[PDB]
Amino acid sequence: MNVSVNIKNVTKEYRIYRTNKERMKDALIPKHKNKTFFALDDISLKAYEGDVIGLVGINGSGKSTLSNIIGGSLSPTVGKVDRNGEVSVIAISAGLSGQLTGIENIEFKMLCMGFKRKEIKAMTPKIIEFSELGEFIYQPVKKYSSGMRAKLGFSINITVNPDILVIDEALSVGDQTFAQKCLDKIYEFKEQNKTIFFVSHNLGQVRQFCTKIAWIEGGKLKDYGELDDVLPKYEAFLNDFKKKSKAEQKEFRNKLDESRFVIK
Amino acid sequence: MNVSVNIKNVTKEYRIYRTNKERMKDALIPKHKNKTFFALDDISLKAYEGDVIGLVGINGSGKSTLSNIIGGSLSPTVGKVDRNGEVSVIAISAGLSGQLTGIENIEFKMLCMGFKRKEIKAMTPKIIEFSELGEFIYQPVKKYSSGMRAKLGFSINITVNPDILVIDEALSVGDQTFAQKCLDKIYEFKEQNKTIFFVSHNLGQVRQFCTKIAWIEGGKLKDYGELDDVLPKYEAFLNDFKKKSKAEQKEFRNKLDESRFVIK
Amino acid sequence: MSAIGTVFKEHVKNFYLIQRLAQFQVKIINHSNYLGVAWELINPVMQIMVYWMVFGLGIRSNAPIHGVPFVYWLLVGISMWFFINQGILEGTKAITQKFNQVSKMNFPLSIIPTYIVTSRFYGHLGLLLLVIIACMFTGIYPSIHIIQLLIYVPFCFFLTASVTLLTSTLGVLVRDTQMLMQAILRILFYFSPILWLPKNHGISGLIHEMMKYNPVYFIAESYRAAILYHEWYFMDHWKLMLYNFGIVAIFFAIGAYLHMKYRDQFADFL
Amino acid sequence: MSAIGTVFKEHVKNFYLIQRLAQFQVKIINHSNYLGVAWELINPVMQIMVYWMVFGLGIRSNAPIHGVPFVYWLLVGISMWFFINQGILEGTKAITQKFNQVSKMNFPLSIIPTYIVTSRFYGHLGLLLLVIIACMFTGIYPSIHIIQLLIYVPFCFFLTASVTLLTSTLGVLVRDTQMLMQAILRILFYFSPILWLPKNHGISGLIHEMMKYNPVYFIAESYRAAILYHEWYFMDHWKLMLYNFGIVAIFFAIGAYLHMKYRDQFADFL
Ligand SMILES: CCCCCCCCCCC(CCCCCCCCCC)(CO[C@@H]1O[C@H](CO)[C@@H](O[C@H]2O[C@H](CO)[C@@H](O)[C@H](O)[C@H]2O)[C@H](O)[C@H]1O)CO[C@@H]1O[C@H](CO)[C@@H](O[C@H]2O[C@H](CO)[C@@H](O)[C@H](O)[C@H]2O)[C@H](O)[C@H]1O
Ligand SMILES: CCCCCCCCCCC(CCCCCCCCCC)(CO[C@@H]1O[C@H](CO)[C@@H](O[C@H]2O[C@H](CO)[C@@H](O)[C@H](O)[C@H]2O)[C@H](O)[C@H]1O)CO[C@@H]1O[C@H](CO)[C@@H](O[C@H]2O[C@H](CO)[C@@H](O)[C@H](O)[C@H]2O)[C@H](O)[C@H]1O
Ligand SMILES: CCCCCCCCCCC(CCCCCCCCCC)(CO[C@@H]1O[C@H](CO)[C@@H](O[C@H]2O[C@H](CO)[C@@H](O)[C@H](O)[C@H]2O)[C@H](O)[C@H]1O)CO[C@@H]1O[C@H](CO)[C@@H](O[C@H]2O[C@H](CO)[C@@H](O)[C@H](O)[C@H]2O)[C@H](O)[C@H]1O
Ligand SMILES: Nc1ncnc2c1ncn2[C@@H]1O[C@H](COP(=O)(O)OP(=O)(O)OP(O)(O)=S)[C@@H](O)[C@H]1O
Ligand SMILES: Nc1ncnc2c1ncn2[C@@H]1O[C@H](COP(=O)(O)OP(=O)(O)OP(O)(O)=S)[C@@H](O)[C@H]1O
Ligand SMILES: [Mg+2]
Ligand SMILES: [Mg+2]
Repeated sequence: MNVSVNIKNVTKEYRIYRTNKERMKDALIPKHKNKTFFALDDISLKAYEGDVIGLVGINGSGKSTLSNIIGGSLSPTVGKVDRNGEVSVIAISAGLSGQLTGIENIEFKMLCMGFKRKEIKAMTPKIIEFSELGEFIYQPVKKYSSGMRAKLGFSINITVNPDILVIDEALSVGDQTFAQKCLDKIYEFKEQNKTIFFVSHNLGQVRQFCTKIAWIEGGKLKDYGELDDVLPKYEAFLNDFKKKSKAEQKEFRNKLDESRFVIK
Repeated sequence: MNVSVNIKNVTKEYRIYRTNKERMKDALIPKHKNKTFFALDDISLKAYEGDVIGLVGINGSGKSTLSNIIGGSLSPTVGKVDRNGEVSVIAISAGLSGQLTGIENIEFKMLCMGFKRKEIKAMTPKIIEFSELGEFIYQPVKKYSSGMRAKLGFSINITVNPDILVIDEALSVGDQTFAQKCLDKIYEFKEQNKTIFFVSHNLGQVRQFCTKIAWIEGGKLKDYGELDDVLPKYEAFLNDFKKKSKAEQKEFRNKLDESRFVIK
Repeated sequence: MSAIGTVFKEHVKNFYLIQRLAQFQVKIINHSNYLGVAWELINPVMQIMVYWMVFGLGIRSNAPIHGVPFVYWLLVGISMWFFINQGILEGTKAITQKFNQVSKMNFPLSIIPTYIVTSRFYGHLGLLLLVIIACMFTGIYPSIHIIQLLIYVPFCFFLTASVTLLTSTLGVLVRDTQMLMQAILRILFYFSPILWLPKNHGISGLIHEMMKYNPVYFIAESYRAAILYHEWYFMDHWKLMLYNFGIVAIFFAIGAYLHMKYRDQFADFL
Repeated sequence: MSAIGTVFKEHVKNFYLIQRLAQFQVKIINHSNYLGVAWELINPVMQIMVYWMVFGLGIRSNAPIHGVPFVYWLLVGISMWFFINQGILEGTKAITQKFNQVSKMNFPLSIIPTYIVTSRFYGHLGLLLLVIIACMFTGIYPSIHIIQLLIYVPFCFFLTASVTLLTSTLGVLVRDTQMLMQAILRILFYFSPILWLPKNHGISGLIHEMMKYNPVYFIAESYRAAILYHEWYFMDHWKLMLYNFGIVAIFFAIGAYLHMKYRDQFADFL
């Protein structure tokens, strides 16, 4: 009943250049007209506490732009985001250095997330136990496999305790023997009534995890509502798209991209 | 009936150090004894023409090491790989530069794969048409979304014509509307009777794509044979692993890692 | 005025964070070396040997300066240079290559060039300790005048940090700014008292008078007076110290305002 | 002997590939600049102004050398330096940051430091053209002696490429080697005829005689004789040219052997 995230009329615009001469004229002339791309265009949705919201849409729709705007990394060109509570983003690799050993990466990434010295010293061993790396935790991260690096990054990233959580493209990580622990940890995050924003193309995890769907189409919020109301319509759009010809799909893509570009 | 890839007794060993003092003693002393890790241990399998071989196993098994040894990037410590034919690896991002525009990346990546000037000028437009990037093909790659970068990298990477193909972790790329074209292109690669090595954890794509399974467990070839013979046993191992306790799983991991480490 | 208090408070509750991230950066840039983090000591010493072979033997034939042999005179003067040059060079681009790894975390963004500077300040402190120990081997022993280093070494750190705080924000807004620093640092190097004194060579009314506006002139002269000459440097050069403090305050003020104005938009310029 | 033929053949069937990858590298390192790829021209010119302010006005008060004013004398001498320094610095680490992007492709691995060197050779050619045009504005016009540049500029490119081919392989095997290059290049810079001539200043029997073993001395002197002095440089300095050709051949031979021995194992050292 209490609003945790309030997005009001958020627009993200990017100036589009082909040469350095165009970039320099836009910088130096106060009323220069240039091509502008709308990554987002007047997004208005409000999130309550305990809402698990899935961000669906085709490639280049603007869901990572909206997720970065919610997470605070990116500023809106226009509009405001009001967040009641702390925001954490689960991105496994942002603090991981190949040069540092796995034990060193846990402290460096944890320091960069804002944990204190006593907290890092307290919860390093269960991060080591969760990662299941064994003897390679004293080895440099550039010597890891991709699944080992993903497991270590997820084990560091899962220890946050925010009010608003943002997850991008991965509920789970690793092989089949490791994914269930990740699902249990994410479901434990869901169990303590936190606002979770999920950005993925895996519609099975979206259906089994989320409670609300925000459909983004061409920089705009196409639909927002309950999962059983909005997700069948996105699935119907997805099956309707494959039954068109190549000319019809190109016409749809061109009509989508026509409104997103403007000279101003 | 003709052997395309012949792997005979391939072993990959890595020296393991904790301090710089140990690394310096190993470098400077002719008979220094040190901890050695077996990434691979006496691998012997031979591939015929038209074989589609799936490399399965848990994280850190050594399947990327075997795939890089087959692809020529990594040298065996012991043993020999004999390849009849050219080898190409589908890794989408290896030549992609954020600073370069998508049109510039296609030429730079294609030059680095070894294509000639007339070939690059000939097949640039169908790469642009396959990528479906639209107006963003003249924009820098650092301004792309992750799906757009993946689509461009796949569109450049799919144009090779080898005798032996190595695919790592991705048959498809992009959203649901783009994955079917990737599946059609990979199946077209399968249709011209090429030896394909597939490394993935997605067992559905492995079952629907591969004809032979190479199971790697702890740096060793656990089983090699037909898909219907070997893949149910790997699936049985996978379901047997989740029904153990945490102590039993730790004991299995420790027993696996005990044989892989040796002082020599 | 709120920008000054904001940057100051983000620097004072994150002192341990700055030190630990600087130690991690030192370990990161020296990871594949066989000698490890000793190269932060070895490479300035080799450059010192090159500069003494050129500017000591080739120019003045290793003649003493002010009753001190030239090797120790140059050794005290060049000790802070490598830190200043490396900190200004690396921390101008610090937000350019370090913003994206801390963008999604709640991080104090103004301390990134400060820990990049502190990663070179560690090697500066080690080199200064070796320089004092090497000066002990001739007959120049630490007197009571060496406690001025407790003022002068933090001043060198704060000058480098303020210049770096301004130039990191300017580098994100205009990348061309990082290209300017190569010529700017050579201007700061050669127009200084570190390799020569233009009193026994040429014109003092123009070359030596304009060298006073360089902060490097004060830092090299102050270390030499603290370590070699055994004099209180602030009795005769208090106006120069006040000018240098004003330069540091102006750099900190302009850098703190620019960072607070563009910090939300950094993803846009990157 | 097979290593020489292998590296030579990989360089001669990939000439267009080297040129196009060098152009792409030039566009990559100058992408976020407002001025674009003009900084490869602008930054050496600013450094030239700094070096003329210091070593021309401060040292010799802009006195002419050999009937030529000092600005054009320094301008012809320092033209190849920035290319040599930048190519040796960047291409020592070229396989360290460029092997992984071409490891899974069938690529000629010996041309990676060569295109890294050629990316600086483009700016060297532009700077040399501007230097000749600037020398036209005084009264020094191109005579028949300027066709020696067709020998001397490729010699500078081949020296940089051979040294870079050796030092790139050594940098992958020992990372410490890249740390050595900072002192080595300052030795090559200051012990040369680019900023000064030790004939009217100090000792010629030791300083000037040992400067002949530097390849930089031949390259600066040869460009000056081709451009400024209007003389055939190989009539009086053929032994120095033979010594420099032997140095280039020795560097190419040792670099080509080491690269062929470790190229399969590069993933191990990286
Ligand atoms: C050798 C090379 C030579 C060429 C160099 C030319 C470069 C000049 C660049 C100018 C620059 C650098 C600061 C200058 C240096 C610091 C000065 C002190 C230095 C002393 C040592 C200053 O731009 C500043 O931008 C501020 C914006 O808040 C603005 O504030 C006030 O402005 C108005 C009232 O004037 C008032 O309306 C506003 O509300 C105020 O807030 C400042 O007045 C303005 O100076 C940055 O330009 C900025 O770039 C931004 C992102 O690309 C861009 O925003 C984006 O918006 C969309 C995305 O979100 C999207 O559409 C575009 O991506 C882009 O539009 C800004 O529009 C642009 O301006
Ligand atoms: C300031 C810092 C000071 C400290 C610096 C100390 C650094 C010294 C390092 C020594 C070094 C650099 C070359 C030296 C520079 C070039 C010289 C010329 C320079 C002139 C300008 C030369 O090592 C060379 O290795 C060759 C290996 O083929 C070897 O060849 C012959 O050797 C035998 C007959 O002698 C004969 O048995 C062999 O068959 C021959 O082929 C050469 O004789 C040997 O010199 C490299 O060390 C190598 O590193 C390799 C990968 O880490 C390592 O292989 C790995 O194998 C497994 C993985 O696959 C795994 O187990 C390990 O990962 C590692 O074991 C090698 O074992 C090691 O040796
Ligand atoms: C890779 C290493 C190689 C190095 C390359 C070689 C280059 C070296 C340059 C040398 C230099 C640079 C000064 C440094 C400036 C620093 C500030 C710059 C700052 C700008 C940011 C140092 O020369 C110095 O300057 C004075 C010049 O003599 C001299 O001063 C004295 O003057 C008082 C009388 O006037 C005297 O009574 C008193 O004792 C001092 O006060 C100093 O003692 C002398 O050391 C310039 O001096 C040049 O060199 C010679 C010096 O001898 C000189 O030649 C000749 O001099 C005598 C006939 O005239 C003859 O007897 C010499 O035999 C012969 O040599 C040149 O004509 C001169 O132009
Ligand atoms: N800095 C930028 N400048 C210009 N366009 C940008 C920039 N960053 C992103 N875009 C464009 O913004 C659009 C949407 O961005 P994203 O949010 O990353 O896409 P997306 O909806 O997440 O789609 P995905 O990641 O492939 S599922 C795309 O067309 C991008 O090319
Ligand atoms: N340079 C290296 N030095 C030491 N160990 C290494 C090195 N490269 C890889 N390894 C180890 O070799 C083992 C197997 O490597 P990989 O082939 O990448 O693993 P993997 O079988 O592909 O498992 P994945 O990628 O998580 S499904 C792992 O334990 C790695 O840590
Ligand atoms: Mg892998
Ligand atoms: Mg995305």
